[PDB]
Amino acid sequence: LNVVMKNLERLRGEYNDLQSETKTKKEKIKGLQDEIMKIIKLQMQNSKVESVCQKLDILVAKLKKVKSASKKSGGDVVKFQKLLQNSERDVELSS
Amino acid sequence: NPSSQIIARNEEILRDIGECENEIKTKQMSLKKCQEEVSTIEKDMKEYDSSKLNELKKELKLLAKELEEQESESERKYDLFQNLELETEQLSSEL
Amino acid sequence: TLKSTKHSISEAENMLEELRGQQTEHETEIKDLTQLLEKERSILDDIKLSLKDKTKNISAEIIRHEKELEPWDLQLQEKESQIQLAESELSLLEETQAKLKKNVETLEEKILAKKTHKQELQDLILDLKKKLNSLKDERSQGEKNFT
Amino acid sequence: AKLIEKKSAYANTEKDYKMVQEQLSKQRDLYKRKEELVSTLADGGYNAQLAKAKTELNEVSLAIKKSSMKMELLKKELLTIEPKLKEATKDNELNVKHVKQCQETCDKLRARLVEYGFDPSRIKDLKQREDKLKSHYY
Repeated sequence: LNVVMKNLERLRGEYNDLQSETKTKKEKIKGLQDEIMKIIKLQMQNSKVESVCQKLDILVAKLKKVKSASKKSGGDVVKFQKLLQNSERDVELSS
Repeated sequence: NPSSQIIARNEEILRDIGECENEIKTKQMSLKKCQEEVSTIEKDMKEYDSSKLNELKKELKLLAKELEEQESESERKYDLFQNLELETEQLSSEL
Repeated sequence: TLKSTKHSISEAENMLEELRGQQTEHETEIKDLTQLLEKERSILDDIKLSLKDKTKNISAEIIRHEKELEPWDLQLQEKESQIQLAESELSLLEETQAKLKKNVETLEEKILAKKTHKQELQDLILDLKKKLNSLKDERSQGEKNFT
Repeated sequence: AKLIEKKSAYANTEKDYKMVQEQLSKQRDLYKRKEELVSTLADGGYNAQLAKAKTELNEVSLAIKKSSMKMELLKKELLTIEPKLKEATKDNELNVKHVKQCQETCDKLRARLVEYGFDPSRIKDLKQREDKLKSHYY
């Protein structure tokens, strides 16, 4: 544990010199940010992408609803066949 | 006597070890692409320097669309199969 | 049979009506989704056509910053990676330690339970003795008089 | 017929899973093609690709180092537990011998028991039979 503590102290020192270099790194990053701060249309593009995603979700929901309607139509056809068999049995019973 | 129980752990001390070896191989597999990707990056230095090839990628997407066309049936068939399965299940349920 | 047939007919009619309504709603939703997708594609094309942002000076400054940070590249990030390369084992030993703790914590509790178990067992034993008495003496009285 | 249809549906579900895997692979290929097409936005973007490849290579190297360290630790643990297993094998053999001698003593005494001519289940069945017989008798 003490060996690993000395190791992490050395890691803190190397992170300190990494931050010493990150001073100039962040200076360059701030220069690039001041250069790119000129830009907007990105917000409209993101809104259009969100609207397209909502439309795709609505289309997936409509496809799921069409599948459920097909399953309900199959169940209704099965129920109609059962009702026709029951009506034939009832006609035989009435005779 | 649980002193033999740790012996079983010794077996794991080999088993997972083998898996670790496989993991290393997996890492090697990653390397088999990783450095290769670097080469691909170098290929970019030869590709972007000499433009419309991305349009050809769209054709590749069209090929994927062709696969999607198969999916346009396959998944659909799968859905149909699901429906069939459901029907079968229903039948089974009925039975 | 007539009740079952009427119920089946009502269920079939309700299912057909629900299927027709669901098909109409799905067609309307598909039309709305197609219109929304077309509008979104048109808006994206219009935004991309007018997307300039004057990126000349931006790209120039980005290239300058990259050429300056060429000595300050990701070679520092790897120097930070070793940190977690130690942190893993910084937990691993403790993990094993925790495992050892579990290797202890699994015993006492259940052992304690066993204690209680045998305790009540002895209690039950004594309890049985009690009823054993009520089973013996009365039995000795159960024959003679009855005889 | 429903069992046959269930087998057919299981085969169809396996085929559908294979088709879903193929469709996922095709979607991944289409996403890769779309990314390659959008990367067109004269080598300005090659630096980001080289940095990403270097980061992936560093991650793969770190994973390989972690796997090698884990394998070495597991080998050391096995080498340390080998004498523990060699020492516990004697206690295991002693316990097995005790179990075997208990088995053989119980077998010999059970042979003696069945030689003394007595069975609990037989006597219980005979007592129940005599009970019901005398029951219908009275």
